[PDB]
Amino acid sequence: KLEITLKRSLIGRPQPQRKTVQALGLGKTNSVVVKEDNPAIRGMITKVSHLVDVKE
RNA sequence: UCAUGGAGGUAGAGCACUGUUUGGACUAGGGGCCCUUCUCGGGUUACCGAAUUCAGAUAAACUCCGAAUGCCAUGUACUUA
Ligand SMILES: [Mg+2]
Ligand SMILES: [Mg+2]
Repeated sequence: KLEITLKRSLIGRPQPQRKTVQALGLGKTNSVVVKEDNPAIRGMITKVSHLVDVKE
């Protein structure tokens, strides 16, 4: 598993990034999510790594 | 989002066509000095010169090529509304 925290804002960020975030299950900043380590999920990571911190 | 399959001819690159073009080889032909002379045909001139050909450049309306992305979808994948 891995822990996904939303540290940057979505304001000024394109809707693809926003939708990736909402699909990860994130809302407000400094919000935490715990997910599996599927490559599907790692793709959402690698599309929004600039907004996110990942822990395992 | 991941995987998979696809249309598509952009960026770039390239010259395989089309145009634009540089240098060289080489020339139909035009101009002159003429030899002549029914100026017929030659000596021919680097004074030009269609084209042809070798190498090298160029292209929104050129393409032998050709991505990233984006798009169409499929899935049981994994989240989410
Ligand atoms: Mg170009
Ligand atoms: Mg073009």
